Amino acid sequence: RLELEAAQKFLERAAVENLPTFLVELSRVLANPGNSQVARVAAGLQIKNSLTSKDPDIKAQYQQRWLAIDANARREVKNYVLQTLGTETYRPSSASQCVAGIACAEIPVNQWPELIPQLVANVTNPNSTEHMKESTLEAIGYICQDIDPEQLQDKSNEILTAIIQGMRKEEPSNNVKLAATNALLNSLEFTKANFDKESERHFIMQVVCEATQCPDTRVRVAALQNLVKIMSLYYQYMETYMGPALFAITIEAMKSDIDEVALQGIEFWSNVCDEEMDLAIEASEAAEQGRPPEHTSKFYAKGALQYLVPILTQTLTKQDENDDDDDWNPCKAAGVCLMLLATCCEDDIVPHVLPFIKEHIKNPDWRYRDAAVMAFGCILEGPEPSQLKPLVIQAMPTLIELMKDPSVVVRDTAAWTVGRICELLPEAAINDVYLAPLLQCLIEGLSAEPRVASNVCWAFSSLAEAAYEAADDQEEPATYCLSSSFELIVQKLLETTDRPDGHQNNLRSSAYESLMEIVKNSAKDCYPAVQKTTLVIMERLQQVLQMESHIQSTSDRIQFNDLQSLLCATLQNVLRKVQHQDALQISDVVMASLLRMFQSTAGSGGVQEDALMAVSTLVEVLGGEFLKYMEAFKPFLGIGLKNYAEYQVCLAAVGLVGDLCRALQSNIIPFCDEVMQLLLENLGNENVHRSVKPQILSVFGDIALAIGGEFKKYLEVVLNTLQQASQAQVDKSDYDMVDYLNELRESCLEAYTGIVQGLKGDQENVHPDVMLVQPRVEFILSFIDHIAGDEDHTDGVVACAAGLIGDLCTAFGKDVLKLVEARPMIHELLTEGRRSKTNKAKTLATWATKELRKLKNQA
Amino acid sequence: AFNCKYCNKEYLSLGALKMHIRSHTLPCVCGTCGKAFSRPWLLQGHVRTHTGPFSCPHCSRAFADRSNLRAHLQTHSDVKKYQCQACARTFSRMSLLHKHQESGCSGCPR
Ligand SMILES: [Zn+2]
Ligand SMILES: [Zn+2]
Ligand SMILES: [Zn+2]
Ligand SMILES: [Zn+2]
Repeated sequence: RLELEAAQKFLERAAVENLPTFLVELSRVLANPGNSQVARVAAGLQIKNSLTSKDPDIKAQYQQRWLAIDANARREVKNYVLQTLGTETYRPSSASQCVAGIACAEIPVNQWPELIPQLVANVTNPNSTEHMKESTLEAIGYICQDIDPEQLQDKSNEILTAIIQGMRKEEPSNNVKLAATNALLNSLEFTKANFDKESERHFIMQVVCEATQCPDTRVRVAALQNLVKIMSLYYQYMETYMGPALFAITIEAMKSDIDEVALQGIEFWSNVCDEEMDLAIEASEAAEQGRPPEHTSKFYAKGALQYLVPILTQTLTKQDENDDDDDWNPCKAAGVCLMLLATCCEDDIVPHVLPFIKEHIKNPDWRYRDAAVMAFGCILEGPEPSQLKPLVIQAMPTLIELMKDPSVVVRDTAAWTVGRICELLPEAAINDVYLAPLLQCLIEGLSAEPRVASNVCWAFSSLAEAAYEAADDQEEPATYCLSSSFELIVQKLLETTDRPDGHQNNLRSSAYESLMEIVKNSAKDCYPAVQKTTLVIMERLQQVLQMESHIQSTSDRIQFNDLQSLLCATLQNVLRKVQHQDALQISDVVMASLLRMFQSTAGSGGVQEDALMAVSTLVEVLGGEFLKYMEAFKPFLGIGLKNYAEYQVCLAAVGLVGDLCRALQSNIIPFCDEVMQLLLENLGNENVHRSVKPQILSVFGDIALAIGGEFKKYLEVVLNTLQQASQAQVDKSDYDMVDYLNELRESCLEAYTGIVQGLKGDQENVHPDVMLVQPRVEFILSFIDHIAGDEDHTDGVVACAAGLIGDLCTAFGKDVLKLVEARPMIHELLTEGRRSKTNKAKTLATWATKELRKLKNQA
Repeated sequence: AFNCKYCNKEYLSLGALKMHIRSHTLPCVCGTCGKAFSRPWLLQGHVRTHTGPFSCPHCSRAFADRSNLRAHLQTHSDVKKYQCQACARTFSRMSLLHKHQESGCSGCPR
């Protein structure tokens, strides 16, 4: 490091004091083949670091800083940078990155029109040396990579010829070919007009296919990578080449003993599967239920299925009794490809893979035995479950013994297959023939290696839902097929939870997910155990937080938040289904977990909304005696309301305040002052998402409805706030803003309503307090008048406008009617609500009409 | 002998029935695609994906179709794993990550 400061900032007191002078002197020591290869690259690295960055915004800002330098300085920079190509005889070169750095800034503003025709010239020139054509193709590659293809469309055919000339078989240097073939990979986007003409297309494909035959494997892989890209970009043009060329190339590639070549051949067909599944959806959806496709599938994968499958299953043998993950070898690639083929080819996949399975499931060589159970599991999704069920039956007890195989990788594959069966086709599991022995097999599996046990946890989760939905899924069933095993499965899962190697293969987290999954998916006769289990889960997840929160990685944090989020839903599940007295029993512990989930967790998260939703559930079940938790919940409710960033949390918290209003009623008064301040602040903060404001306006009514005359403190500011919100205008030719206008109107009307009702009282006649809102009645009805003549209002707005008219009649009487008949548009609105298909708008408009009638008769 | 309590649309297999029922218990809806989820955390994981229709995890680039997205990903390097931002499980290709994510985080690799 001792010579680092004298460099890594000695070259920064220049780049900020005088960046022009800096970049010019660096380019000089780059352009001269006399200085060290180290200083040369350092210079180039300094220039490149001055023009671009991984952060798209500082890149966008480093570019503007370049387009600000004196044009004579930059032209000096561009002169030495460009004149370096061919001079460097080391590494891929540093100048090529400088070319593209500058170019990505200057090209989109038409500031270096000289570059591209000059770069084409470097490759095209027959005098040009190896290093000249090589470095130039690389720069071309970097440019096409880092720039928008829309900014190169007029030079596209110049770029292409330079690349093709580098890829041609005649070119003696494979280094050039590799550089050119890599360049083509980044420039297939703007050769669209070429590929569209047949004779033009033929030549491109010829060069690429020819390049896959190059005795250099780098050129092979690169060209094979191009074929994968070409299939995605120009799928509708490969019928010509698949037969005579593309089949043989990729097929032979899959069989290569060079892993890099094999992975590209496999990726070709995996990619075809992705295209042809996406077409299978386009042909299925919108199509037929609208006009038919519109991009038809040529079914390349279906058609090659008979020569792909035997190659793949053989590749499933080529494994490591070790590997670690994520290891990406042809063996693991072959399995994923087979899976994609099954979901793409469906039933057609079955008779090609089945003779392999039935011939190797008992082979003494473990790599062949592993491959068989693996191939079996790969095809379980896609084919009809009809054809599939009597087939796992053959293999099920074989799967069960394979769980106790002497090879660790067969054991692991068997468990994945079982778990895959339990999720996709649990018929073989939830069956009187194999259920009990499979459970024993699973119970034993939790004691196995973490890689196996995690798969078992998965299988348990899938079995619990399958069992729950199977007779006899609200309302809850009295018993299910896991009832006589429930307490045993739970304690086995809890044992797994406390394993010293629980950190491996997400074992511990998977078991916690299984636990919560069986708690949710359980029958009524499991409830005493469900209740205890729920308590245990909460105590231990608390321990995990208190003891491990500070040492969790980014991935541990995503899992733990996922589990806490799951715990919330689990707690909501339990609290809604158990006897009310039992919910009271555990509600103290439930509240503690939820309160621990707030903003402490997490840095990357969090789960505040999930937790607020669980509190809402506890509020709805307890209601009034939730009051005991109100003092402890207060700060966390406050956190939710101040979370304008995560606006979804804000919404849930605001909604929760309304739920607390209906539950605690007048008991919420001690807590209203702070809540009202928070809500009011949220309104006077333009950094808040607009979707929370109407919900806040609504809750004003809920709060007023709960505390009655105590709301007088807030009347002035609230009523005036409602006045500005009611006067809102938007562009009527902006459907999003019109929908937001209606949402705001509906909440304004709701707010007025709850304030009128809340100040009125429940008894008769009206409390004097309501008279404080009377001066607003004319504006309120004037507000409804404008809504009436807007035509773009919704039936949800008409409903609330009607409900308010009915409430004003009861509160203020005769005065309301004089104001209403002076605005005949109001009666138009009430009629529209009276003649409505919306049940809420028809009742309220009728009620409002009735009340208006009484006022007239009472005159 | 299987049927959905939510809409009585009788099923013959219980795995397909299992997949059906899940679509009725999905309140958390997106706005960037209106895709649906069972938990708020799952929905949030989903929108982590949107750098904005379709986005590249590596470089944040957007494309008009999934084909050009797919072709673009071929240009990228070692990756390799696509990691779900809801459950941290990893995947070999983006099609398998998306399919996992949209089904409420179902399906474990290999
Ligand atoms: Zn249904
Ligand atoms: Zn979305
Ligand atoms: Zn990218
Ligand atoms: Zn996930």
